Amino acid sequence: QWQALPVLSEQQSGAVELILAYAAPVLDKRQTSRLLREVSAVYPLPAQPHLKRVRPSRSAGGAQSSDLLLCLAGPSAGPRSLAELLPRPAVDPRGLGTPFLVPVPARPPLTRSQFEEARAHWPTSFHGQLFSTQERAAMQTHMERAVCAAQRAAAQGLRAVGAVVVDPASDRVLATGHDCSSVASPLLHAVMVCIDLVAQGQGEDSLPYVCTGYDLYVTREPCVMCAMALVHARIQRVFYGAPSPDGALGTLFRVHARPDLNHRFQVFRGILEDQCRQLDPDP
Amino acid sequence: PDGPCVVSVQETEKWMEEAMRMAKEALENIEVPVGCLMVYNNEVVGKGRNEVNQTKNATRHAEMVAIDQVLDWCHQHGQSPSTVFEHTVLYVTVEPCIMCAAALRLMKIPLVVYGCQNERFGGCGSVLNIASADLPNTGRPFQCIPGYRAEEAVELLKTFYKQENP
Ligand SMILES: [Zn+2]
Ligand SMILES: [Zn+2]
Repeated sequence: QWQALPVLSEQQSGAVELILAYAAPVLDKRQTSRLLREVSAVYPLPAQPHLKRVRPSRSAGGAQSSDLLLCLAGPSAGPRSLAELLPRPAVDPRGLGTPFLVPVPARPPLTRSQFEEARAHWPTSFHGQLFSTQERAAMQTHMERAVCAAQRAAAQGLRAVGAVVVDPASDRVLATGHDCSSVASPLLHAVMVCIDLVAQGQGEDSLPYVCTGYDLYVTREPCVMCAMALVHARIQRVFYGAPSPDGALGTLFRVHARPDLNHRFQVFRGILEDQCRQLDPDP
Repeated sequence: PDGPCVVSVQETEKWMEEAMRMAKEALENIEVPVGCLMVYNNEVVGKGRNEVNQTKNATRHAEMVAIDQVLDWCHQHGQSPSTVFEHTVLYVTVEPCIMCAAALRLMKIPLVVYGCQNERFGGCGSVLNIASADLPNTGRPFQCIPGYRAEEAVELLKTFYKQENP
């Protein structure tokens, strides 16, 4: 019942991008209620919930027709017949015409300035879902593990910040750690501790880019020192609960989504957020 | 003015000629050729060169080594780190990366003398300016004295990357 929201580049966050979709006109406007049921059940388009599925048309003259948003377009976007796209008897297609391609906006508009821009290619609403529901449990028990570690830290009197490093290939926990900053040793944030764990557990022949391929779950958003460390170490994905005030993966910087660094990686935020809001922030 | 900063700044030629020697040390050790010193009151408190390939760990930049050497030098002599770092001048061959800039902020270092720019990863202006940034919860901003013996220091990087893949 939490969502994971990508944190995207400064540039890429404020633009409206499109994808090819097949639509088809509705000739027999009384099959509309029916054809909507039958079709958005076969192709529910989970990645795109912002898209109203009937587009109204008006003719100079006042002729009101509609087109039905059918399904996403394959990697080879040629013309496709009704029979090819709509399996029977899942979909009694009568009432539809030949299907055409149409650019439809790929992501839900966040500002009203994108909303009026998206609407112009296909209707859309104002004010998605990214993962399987077994991977949603993968990240469940890992963030939990990082909260369990975060709390251990606060109980002892340490920055309440926890972090686990997961190898997504086997969903095996590779390092669990929390903040260990002391007066004698101030740079042991949770993220820095987890890296030095990972590095010491690797064979003689190992690249010094000690995080390649691995996921990271942190309670709150990494500071600049931590975030850049994950860049030098080449982490693959990072999931955090809540942001941090000087956070470098969303709040004050997005160092994962820059051209200037030699490396770029996905960042998602919100995983088990309600728990992490009351954990401490990095740094 | 800080008393232990002005005294340390005086023998700057001396601290760089050793900082450079440490970069030649790291070069012939197949490391990114960065070497640095940390001077508290005209005495070297931590030294350090890049140890990245050596440790098979990429966070072990020269500056991050030295910070650990100075936290040691604090622990043996039982001095609190706050009262040592806040009066320490760091001499490094190459503008600190975006990461090391943040560490030095958190350690509340006040001043940094670097040689040549850091085009790949520099956090003192080149890519981001972490040093002077307004980061209320990430330590204290610090100022920089750029350029010292940069030509020598850059001809060390140039002759590390035309040598990594020709
Ligand atoms: Zn941190
Ligand atoms: Zn560095």
